[PDB]
Parts: sequence; structure tokens; C-alpha cells
Amino acid sequence: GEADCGLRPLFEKKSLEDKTERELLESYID
Amino acid sequence: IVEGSDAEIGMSPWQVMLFRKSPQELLCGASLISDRWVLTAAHCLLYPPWDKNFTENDLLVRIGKHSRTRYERNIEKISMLEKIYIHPRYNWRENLDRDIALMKLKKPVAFSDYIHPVCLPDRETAASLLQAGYKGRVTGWGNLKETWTANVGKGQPSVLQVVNLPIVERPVCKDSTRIRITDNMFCAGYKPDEGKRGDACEGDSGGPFVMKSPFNNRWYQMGIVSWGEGCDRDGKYGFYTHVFRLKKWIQKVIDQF
Amino acid sequence: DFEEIPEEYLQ
Ligand SMILES: C[C@@H]1CCN(C(=O)[C@H](CC(=O)NC[C@@H]2CCCN(C(=N)N)C2)NS(=O)(=O)c2ccc3ccccc3c2)[C@@H](C(=O)O)C1
Ligand SMILES: *[C@@H]1O[C@H](CO)[C@@H](O)[C@H](O)[C@H]1NC(C)=O
Ligand code: NA
Repeated sequence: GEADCGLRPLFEKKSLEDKTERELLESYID
Repeated sequence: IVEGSDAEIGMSPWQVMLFRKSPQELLCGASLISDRWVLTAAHCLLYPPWDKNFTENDLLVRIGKHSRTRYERNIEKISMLEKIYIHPRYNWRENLDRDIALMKLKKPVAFSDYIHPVCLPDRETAASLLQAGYKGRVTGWGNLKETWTANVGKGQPSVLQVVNLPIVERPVCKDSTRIRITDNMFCAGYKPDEGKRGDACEGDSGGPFVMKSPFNNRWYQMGIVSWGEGCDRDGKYGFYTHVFRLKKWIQKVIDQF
Repeated sequence: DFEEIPEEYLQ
């Protein structure tokens, strides 16, 4: 299928979130 | 990056550094989109008003990097270029319209924890995510201030920098500059009354403006750091190549070559 | 201020 992309081995793939990504997500719901 | 902070290790595994051979200097950012293709700004390679015209042999691409200056022996991969492609209708004369370029690596790179490609957006993603008030992310090793005191002040970061910026309404973009802006650009940054700051700056050019989709958890490259008037000025905004509007060109180049 | 990289890449 389609090559894997935009899923970071050290974050999404280990269910960890980076220090400021929540700021991006919250911007969607204002 | 002005008013950003230090990236965490592996936070931007698609960030690429464009590196000049002689003299050794940082030229620009870029992003990894597959194992053999790198996406950057056209003006990183070709700008005749300052006699800039770089060739496949003038440049190295460095991938997987965290530090600006170190040779990160275990982690980074250094690649040579097979071929550069610049948008045929790239307008360097008046407004940097279609500021986009592709580069094909001589050999494919192995992915790892520190090297991984970003997604390009489809139509539904572009329409959902590219709206005024939504925030994307810019990364790079460019300057920390527009100007600083020589041999005293900061200047360049020692590690990759990151900043989150909101997309700004098209009419506010238009009013802020005398340059003729096209539909192949958007602008991002905080407004003077919002009390937060941040911008890209010299050396960040060609780097990715990325957004995360909350429904599939993936990162998408929506923009390329293109141009601005100074760095982090009040009433001023950075401008970004509109990646989706130019996807058909990317598609042509990758398919034929 | 760049650390040097193998000279194969720079020759
Ligand atoms: C040809 C380069 C493009 C980017 N750039 C420029 O943007 C120059 C110098 C600069 O402040 N770089 C600083 C930053 C470099 C990328 C990010 N950007 C943001 N603030 N977001 C500005 N500006 S400009 O007002 O002189 C300008 C703006 C638009 C223009 C369109 C066509 C032709 C010339 C223009 C010149 C210069 C740079 O090398 O940094 C030169
Ligand atoms: C820049 O250099 C290339 C390769 O050396 C040459 O073929 C091309 O004509 C030049 N283009 C411009 C706009 O100077
Ligand atoms: Na600004």
C-alpha cells in the first residue's frame, strides 16, 4: 500500500506526545 | 527561528539541512518526502539578483540532524544530489511566486528513529486544515533574531528550533505588504494585539510548515518557508509556498523521473 | 564552527 509517513518513530509510534503539540490540536477547537 | 524553543530529539525526523561544500555553511532547510526525494524552496538554489545559482555538485544534504554544527556520526546521513528540479514558472523577478524545488538523492536513505518522511496533503486535508486561526509548526537552524551585536549576541542556535504559528486571513496578509501576493502563498504569524511572537528567519528558508491531523494522527507539510520582511516585525507576517496548490507539478516530476 | 565531516563528501 501507501508508504508510511508523518508518524514519528519516537512519538506517535510509542504513543508519546511532544512538549507543544497540544497547542496545535487546541487551535482546531476554538 | 525567532522566539521558538529547542526541539526534542526526533521531533522533526523529516527536517533536512542544505549544506554548501565550500565554503562550509548552512544554506537552507528542506524536508524528506520519500527515500529519494527532498522538497525545498526554489530561491535556496536559484536567485539571479544575487548571482546565486547552485548545482548538484555544490551541495550536500544532511538528514537526521539535531545539532547545527556537530557531525552526528551515529545518527545523521549525508547524501549527494543526482538532480535538481525547479518549477518552470518560478517568478524570482517580482514576488517569488511558485517558490518550490525538488531534489533527487543519488542513493536512497534508510529510515530510522531520526529519519522519517512527512505526508503531503490530499484535497480533503488541505481544505480542512488550511483555515485562518489554525496553527502549524515551523522548524530550522536559522537565525534567532533579525539583528544582533557582533561577537557578543546569540545569532545562531546550537540545536534545531521550533515555533507554532497561526495561519492568517488572506485580507490581512494582503494589507501587510506592498508585494503582489498570489494564490500560491499563504501567511502565518501572530497579530500585534495577540501578545505572542514568533517567526522564521535567515537560514530557515526552504524548511517545512507542518500540521497534525487529529483524525489519523499524521503530520502533513502544508507550506515551505519562502519569504518575509525582516524577522518577527510587528504588523508583518512570514509567507509560505502553498504546497497543495503545487502538488500537480510535484506529481509530474516524481512520476516522470 | 562546523565539526568536520569525512573528506570523501567534500573533495
Ligand atoms: C531571494 C531571497 C528570498 C527570501 N528573502 C527575504 O525574505 C528578504 C530578507 C529577509 O528578511 N529574510 C528573513 C527571513 C527569511 C525567510 C523567512 N522570512 C520570514 N520573516 N518569515 C524572512 N526580505 S525582502 O523583504 O527583502 C524581500 C521580500 C520578497 C521578495 C520577493 C522577490 C524578490 C525579493 C524579495 C525580497 C531573502 C533572503 O535571502 O533571506 C532573499
Ligand atoms: C545556472 O547554472 C546552470 C548550470 O551551470 C546553467 O545551465 C543555467 O543556465 C544557469 N541559469 C541561470 C538562470 O543563471
Ligand atoms: Na510578525
